[PDB]
Amino acid sequence: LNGLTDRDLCELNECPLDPGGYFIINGSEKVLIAQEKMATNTVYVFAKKDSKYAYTGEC
DNA sequence: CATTCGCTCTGCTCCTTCTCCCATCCTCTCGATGGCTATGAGATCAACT
Repeated sequence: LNGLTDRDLCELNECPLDPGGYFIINGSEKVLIAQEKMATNTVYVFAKKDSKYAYTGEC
């Protein structure tokens, strides 16, 4: 469907307004949800009220 | 004979360990699980006479 015009999409029975951005697995439309993670390669200093370390710096 | 010394016996902290628990009811969709071929010997007793 890449670069097709609205007329070409309609000829393929696709919807011009459909954004894409999903997969088809066994006929089911599957979307991937973005996962938050802590950023890499950055020094963070943290502390906790009830552990054997005063401060910890993690990378 | 008045210590004194040494030895046994509590019992008071401070871990480590480990076990337990985390609102009620209701609806829907979706993925997965989902298990030889065949020829022989040979024991049983259901069942004929």
